[PDB]
Parts: sequence; C-alpha cells; structure tokens
Amino acid sequence: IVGGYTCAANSIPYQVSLNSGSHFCGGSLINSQWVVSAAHCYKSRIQVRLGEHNIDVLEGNEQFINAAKIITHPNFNGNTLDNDIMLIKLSSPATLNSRVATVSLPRSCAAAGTECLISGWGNTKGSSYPSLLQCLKAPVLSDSSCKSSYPGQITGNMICVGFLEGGKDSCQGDSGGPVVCNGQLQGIVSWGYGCAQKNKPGVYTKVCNYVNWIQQTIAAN
Amino acid sequence: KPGKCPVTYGQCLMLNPPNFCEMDGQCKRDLKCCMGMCGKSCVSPVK
Ligand SMILES: [Ca+2]
Repeated sequence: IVGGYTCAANSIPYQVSLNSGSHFCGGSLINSQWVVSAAHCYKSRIQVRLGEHNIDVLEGNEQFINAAKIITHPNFNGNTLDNDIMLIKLSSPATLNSRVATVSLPRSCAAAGTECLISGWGNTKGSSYPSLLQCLKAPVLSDSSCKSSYPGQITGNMICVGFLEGGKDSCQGDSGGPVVCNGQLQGIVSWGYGCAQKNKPGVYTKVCNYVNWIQQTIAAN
Repeated sequence: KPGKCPVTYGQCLMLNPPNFCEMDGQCKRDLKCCMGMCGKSCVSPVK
C-alpha cells in the first residue's frame, strides 16, 4: 500500500497473510474455513496466517493454519489475469474472536464512487514490505475511467479502485488482499502498471461477479 | 526460437511471480518463454 496509513492493530480482522516461508500475498477470510485470494497467488503449499498485525513478530493473536485445498477459478487466464480469483480451504477452521472475523460477500457490485478500504503488507514505495498492516481508503472508479487507463485490457471481471492523480495505490505484496466497501468484499488486489502512477489506478478482480461460483465451489468441497 | 515475446502492460502485484519455464526449449512447438503480466510462461511469439 503506497500512500496509506498503518492500520489500527487488528482492525481488519478478515485480512490474512499467505505465507510459504515468508508473506507473499493477502487473502480475505469469508467463512471459518475458507479464504478468498487471487488465482495468480496460487502455490501448492500455503500457510494461512490470521490475526496478524506485525507479520515479523509473534504478538500472541495469530492463528497459523495450512491450506488443505486450493481451487482456482476454472476460467483463470494467467496471461490476461481474467477471472483472477481462487479459494483456499483451511485444514481446520479458524477461531473467530475479535481479532479474526469474516467479511461479507457483495450483495451487488459497488457503484462508481463507493468508498472502500484496501489493505495489505505490500511495498510502500522501490520496496520493501512494512511490518505493520497498511490501510488505504479509496473509491471505485467508473468502467470508463478504468478502460481509459488500460485500453483493451479491462474485462467484465475487473474494476479499478483508487485515484487518477496517483500517489495512493496497492503495490507488490498486496496481491490477493481485500477491497472492502460498506462491509462487503468488492475487489481482490490483482494488477496494475507500477504503483501510485498517474492515470494508472490499481485493477481488482470484480468479486460481485463470483458470488455464485464462490458458494458453489464451497458447497462442492 | 524465432520471433519476439509479446508486448505486455500490467503486472500482477506479487513480488516474485511464478516462472513456468526458463528458456524457449522448455516450451512446446513454436512457443517462447516470456515474462508476461505475472512471471514467465510459454506463449505465442510475435512478428
Ligand atoms: Ca504477528
């Protein structure tokens, strides 16, 4: 997160870290046993870390739970990043206290201008990862804006969230993390051209298109 | 292999994206090993 602020400790209880030796992606806890992330964050072995604030210091609050299964969207295109969504089943459920909670799926897609919270442990510039969870308030942008910034590359499954002036954006290491608007998961950190560049807002998987796929996939697993 | 890697424009927001190949010889048929939006993979060459 470039241009954001350090979150209050544990104020984003649905935010997870995906770890396979170190943090590499974010994720969103949507029920006690299921995390939603980006398909491009796929690894054959993942440990999910819940309750985190300082990813580099055990603060007591953490749950460390391995992934038992990992299901990428069947139509994921690794070359265009269309359908950039995956689900992770925890090998045992997380305990839901005040420091680990679920986030709701959307009831519908967010209107342009809806104000959202984006979070993660990605770079805050060069690099590198901050220790403490970062936070950034940002609005959904019109499809029109999104496609002027990235002509030909925005599918029906992508939304742009942020500022066209730049300065404020998700960055490398925020991949797979949440965009939450009026208490609903609306975006998954996916891609962009650099970070915080002018007319290059972040591109996000449009989670509202996947509500049924999420429920169906969970139902079958 | 003959041809160029395609021009790309975004990058996935992962620091160390996955590489599914290191050289063209690891790619079937006329496919090249190219950095894309998210790491290296076998893709069709351009002109
Ligand atoms: Ca910690």
